[PDB]
Amino acid sequence: SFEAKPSGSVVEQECDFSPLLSGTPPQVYNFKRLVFTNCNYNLTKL
Amino acid sequence: DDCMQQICAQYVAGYKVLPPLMDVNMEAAYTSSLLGSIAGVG
Repeated sequence: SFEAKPSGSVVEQECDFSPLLSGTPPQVYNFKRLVFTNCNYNLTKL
Repeated sequence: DDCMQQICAQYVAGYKVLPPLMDVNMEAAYTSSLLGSIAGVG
């Protein structure tokens, strides 16, 4: 028998950046680092 | 067509069902002719 070729596969699989843009930024000596792991990141927003 | 809208043998592929090779209407015609003949034969 002839079977249709597979196509259009459907595949099924948000760290907030608000503290960086909000509040008083600390001085260069008091630089504040935020750790983000395994989270969606938007470069365009920054 | 109904199965696509939802037998499933063609989609499974596995085994293909085969038609009897004799149409039901043709078989019915043979039986009706036999019914006529039996009255004459008896």
